[PDB]
Amino acid sequence: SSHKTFRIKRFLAKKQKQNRPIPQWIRMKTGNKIRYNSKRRHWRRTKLGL
Amino acid sequence: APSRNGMILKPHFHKDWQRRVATWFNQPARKIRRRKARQAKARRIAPRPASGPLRPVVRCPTVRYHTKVRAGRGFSLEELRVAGIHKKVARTIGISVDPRRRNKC
Amino acid sequence: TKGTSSFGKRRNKTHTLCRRCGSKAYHLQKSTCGKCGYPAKRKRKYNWSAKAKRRNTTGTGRMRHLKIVYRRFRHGFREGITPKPK
Amino acid sequence: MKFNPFVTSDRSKNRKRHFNAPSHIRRKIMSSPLSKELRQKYNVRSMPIRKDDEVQVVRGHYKGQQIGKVVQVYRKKYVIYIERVQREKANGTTVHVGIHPSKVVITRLKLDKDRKKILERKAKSRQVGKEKGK
Amino acid sequence: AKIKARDLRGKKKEELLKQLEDLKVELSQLRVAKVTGGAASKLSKIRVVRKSIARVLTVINQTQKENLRKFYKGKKYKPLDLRPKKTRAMRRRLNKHEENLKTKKQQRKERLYPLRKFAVKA
Amino acid sequence: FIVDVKANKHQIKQAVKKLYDIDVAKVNTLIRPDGEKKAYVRLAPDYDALDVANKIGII
RNA sequence: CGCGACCUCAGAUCAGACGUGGCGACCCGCUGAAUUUAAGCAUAUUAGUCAGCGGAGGAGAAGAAACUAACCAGGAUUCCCUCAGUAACGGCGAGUGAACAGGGAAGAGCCCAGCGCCGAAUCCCCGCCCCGCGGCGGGGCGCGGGACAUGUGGCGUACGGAA
RNA sequence: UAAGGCUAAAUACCGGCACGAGACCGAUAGUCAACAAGUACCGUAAGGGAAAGUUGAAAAGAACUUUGAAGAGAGAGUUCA
RNA sequence: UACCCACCCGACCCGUCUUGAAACACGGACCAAGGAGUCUAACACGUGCGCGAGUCGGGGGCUCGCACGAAAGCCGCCGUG
RNA sequence: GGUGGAGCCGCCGCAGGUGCAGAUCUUGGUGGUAGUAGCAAAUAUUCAAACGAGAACUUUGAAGGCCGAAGUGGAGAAGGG
RNA sequence: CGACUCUUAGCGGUGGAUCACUCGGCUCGUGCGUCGAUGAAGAACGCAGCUAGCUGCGAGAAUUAAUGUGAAUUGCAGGACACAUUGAUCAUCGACACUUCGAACGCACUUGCGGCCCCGGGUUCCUCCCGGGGCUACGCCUGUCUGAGCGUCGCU
Ligand SMILES: [Mg+2]
Ligand SMILES: [Mg+2]
Ligand SMILES: [Mg+2]
Ligand SMILES: [Mg+2]
Ligand SMILES: [Mg+2]
Ligand SMILES: [Mg+2]
Ligand SMILES: [Mg+2]
Ligand SMILES: [Mg+2]
Ligand SMILES: [Mg+2]
Ligand SMILES: [Mg+2]
Ligand SMILES: [Mg+2]
Ligand SMILES: [Mg+2]
Ligand SMILES: [Mg+2]
Ligand SMILES: [Mg+2]
Ligand SMILES: [Mg+2]
Ligand SMILES: [Mg+2]
Ligand SMILES: [Mg+2]
Ligand SMILES: [Mg+2]
Ligand SMILES: [Mg+2]
Ligand SMILES: [Mg+2]
Ligand SMILES: [Mg+2]
Ligand SMILES: [Mg+2]
Ligand SMILES: [Mg+2]
Ligand SMILES: [Mg+2]
Ligand SMILES: [Mg+2]
Ligand SMILES: [Mg+2]
Ligand SMILES: [Mg+2]
Ligand SMILES: [Mg+2]
Ligand SMILES: [Mg+2]
Ligand SMILES: [Mg+2]
Ligand SMILES: [Mg+2]
Ligand SMILES: [Mg+2]
Ligand SMILES: [Mg+2]
Ligand SMILES: [Mg+2]
Ligand SMILES: [Mg+2]
Ligand SMILES: [Zn+2]
Repeated sequence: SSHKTFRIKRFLAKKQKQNRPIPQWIRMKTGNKIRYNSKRRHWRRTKLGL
Repeated sequence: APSRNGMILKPHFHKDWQRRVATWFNQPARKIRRRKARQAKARRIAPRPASGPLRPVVRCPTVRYHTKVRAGRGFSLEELRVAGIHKKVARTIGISVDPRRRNKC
Repeated sequence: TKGTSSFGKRRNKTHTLCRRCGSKAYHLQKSTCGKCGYPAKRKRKYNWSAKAKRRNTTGTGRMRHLKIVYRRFRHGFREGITPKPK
Repeated sequence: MKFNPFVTSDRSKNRKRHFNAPSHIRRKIMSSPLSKELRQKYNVRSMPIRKDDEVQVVRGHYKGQQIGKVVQVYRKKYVIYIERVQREKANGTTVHVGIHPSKVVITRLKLDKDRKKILERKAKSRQVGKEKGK
Repeated sequence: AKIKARDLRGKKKEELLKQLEDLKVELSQLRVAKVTGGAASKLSKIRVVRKSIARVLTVINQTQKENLRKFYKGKKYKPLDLRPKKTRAMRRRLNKHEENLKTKKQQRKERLYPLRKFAVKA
Repeated sequence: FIVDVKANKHQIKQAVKKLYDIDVAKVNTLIRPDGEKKAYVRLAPDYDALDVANKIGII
């Protein structure tokens, strides 16, 4: 928006750190069922919850 | 659509019965909840009639139950100042006291 | 032109983030939430969509106080005492 | 037959009491018998296995008679590693192979202040019941 | 070298505040080492110190509130932090004096007509 | 500096002054995306930043 | 044109307390349809039900007769079997539809006001000490307050009671 | 004997804590949910709302040689497979 | 008998509603898994079994923490009904 | 016979959510159509070099061109994040 | 024997049926019957050496002390520890702690403005200014204080 509130900026701060992939050693822990993040977002498709 | 000589059959299921159906699978477990209480109360008041205080002899009201005799609610007051038992004391010696019985005979 | 042409002049927003719900439900013109009902003192639950009711009731959050109230009771609700030292 | 209600005996319930079992419990479960020699001296049938006990493998492909010393305890993998119990990987880099304590016999306990009060109170309990039935 | 709660329990209030401020300093430069490469040895101490600070700060609050609830021990009016916190229902329950209190008409009756012990059919 | 999001410019100045035995001309804050508050701290002309940087271990 | 009682009534960030909200299976007040049935339908029915709203508790409500009965009479309430799909209701049609007695589970009974008697015999909050303090209380001492005579406490309440 | 008041016990519990069981279902079944499920995702919003369990016993998960830009192969090896 | 092929004779595509369907009537690309007369109550008649002018069965009760039991057994309760 | 790697059926009785071709049935899968319709709105590309395993499509140079300052140019709002 | 087509079989794909498992449901019992202005339910934002999600937690933040327990934790590091030590870890949990919203409480929801007290710097209360701590919501009870009334009077 470039004219943001503070609550709005925090919301984007959290959604922008959830985006990264899974650390590759996680795939090594004992009881795993996780391969790819599957909870990623891409600003062109699935716009934010706004 | 009736067919050929049945009854008339007004059955009461029009309202909504499925919701308020009370099943009785407690039935055998309730037999046991009461049994412990019945026992736990007898062991709590150890020397005492487990059945409870003494109730009086009494006749059943309507003409169809004329000839039977019951255990009444409590011994009446008029009864008590004949045997010489104070009304407040009898409550403490296992004598049911009913302050509500008109003696006619 | 009621579609694909009017779906274009849609810049401004009716709802935003409610400070009590957390949902994108707060009506800006009306200044009430509309999922809990914000300036109203009581939450807008309903006996009237049970599926929406079980989406946010006790247990669906953290219970970060209630979850230890069940713990204390289980043991006796005592306080101001410490187990015997070594 | 089990009698005590307040115990489960439910195929899936104490399979669940296993692979969700905390590390504090998993000590008792990862217990292994003692050799006939110790089983005579202490009057203790079995013991939780420890990090540096000596051990003989009894079942499995390479059950044998050589006495190795335990190296670690994968309480998460719920299985122990032993001394020369090991295979060669593809790159020659050797790995240990897990062995279940139930399939292994202890030959020389690693004694301690903690372990000794365990061996006493295990033995004292074993002869208390034999004195109770007597 | 763990700063156990053994040694601190019996120490001076102002003294802990130095050791606390001492760790508070060390934690700040370990956060610096985390940025500038550092070492795997250092990057573990940041978890030790984080915990060892709470090891100290715990003793401060403990000794303080164990002292503060020695002051008001005896006085009728003491603050909301030290009054027993059971349950809003539970603190408004009757007093343990105000349900065993008996009306005087009730006690006079409880004297003349108490419940006997008695068995029968003998 | 990265600095706790609740900090004033006066607060930041009195702490940088308290730790590194330094003195501050003016403080410029921002808030990075990701929400951590950066704070460019301008040191007085008599004070050198290429030196106090070595004390705090950065370079 | 003042000062003083009391009666009304205000203001306090005054001393001390307390109420709101959540849950909502069960529970208690109120509100309250229409699909549906009647082969149409408006009465009826669905149904005092769904939704709405309020309020609780570990259970709630009810409860010590302005009762039942017509008997040689029973004796608070609640629940179960029964009464019985019966007495009655109803475009007497569709359909609706209790109770009493009897058996059993359980079983417990009690307070006021008033009328009177008693020197207000009473209660609250302060201040000092004695004990007790993680369900704040008991014991004593104070011309320390105040409530109360427009009415507090003891006996007493219809089974009779007081003298 | 109304116009005032109190009361345990049997009685009810598709919420909650903690358990026990079954002539029940067995991954299109059983709760929407055996898994990061009231999650992903749709809708401005009220709301709607999924799919998706199984290597082996042990990763011992294919070193090495070789062809290819690489994906993929050919030998080799691991394995009871 | 079943695989392929050959020949002579026969032979229209099933489901359905329908007086009449190969129909210029409708459903049907194909294959997997899922998928439809159920339970409760109330009558009625038929049938089997126990007892028989009687016969129960419920609710209660007496016997357990059930392992099998929330079973089985027993009760002027058995007749209050 | 084969592959498959952990459980299974016969008889006497009991209990069912018990037998599919079909419901423009539900879910999943896959064909024929078919290597087909198509990748045709705003005139336009070409040469050489570089990089590279690989160049009609990148990059640099050169040439031809269009947008033609009511722009395909230079900056903002809301919206996006 | 040309190709195409069809049927069948051998193998190979495509697809995931069947089968065998099951830390999950459903149903029925049993015991208990446990929220909140000392700030709940719920929501937001943070917190791991390498950590996105679930989970666990709250600037003391993948836990704190304490008590049992008694040698691990583990994907890799990395480590303290002396495993003759509260002693690694787990369980319990009764000591302590509880970011921001939220009945939410100084007024407002921008995250903005204030007031009143205190304590640091500033001042030498000199007022700002800067930093830090405690209050400041509505309703209502009992008491307390200050009052108002050509209300009833009394004394004057
Ligand atoms: Mg878009
Ligand atoms: Mg009885
Ligand atoms: Mg009295
Ligand atoms: Mg309420
Ligand atoms: Mg009709
Ligand atoms: Mg009709
Ligand atoms: Mg009609
Ligand atoms: Mg009508
Ligand atoms: Mg009605
Ligand atoms: Mg309702
Ligand atoms: Mg009540
Ligand atoms: Mg009542
Ligand atoms: Mg009655
Ligand atoms: Mg009849
Ligand atoms: Mg009716
Ligand atoms: Mg009086
Ligand atoms: Mg009454
Ligand atoms: Mg599946
Ligand atoms: Mg399957
Ligand atoms: Mg499913
Ligand atoms: Mg599979
Ligand atoms: Mg499968
Ligand atoms: Mg095989
Ligand atoms: Mg025709
Ligand atoms: Mg024709
Ligand atoms: Mg048709
Ligand atoms: Mg297998
Ligand atoms: Mg079945
Ligand atoms: Mg089938
Ligand atoms: Mg032109
Ligand atoms: Mg630009
Ligand atoms: Mg073939
Ligand atoms: Mg095949
Ligand atoms: Mg599938
Ligand atoms: Mg006046
Ligand atoms: Zn809201």
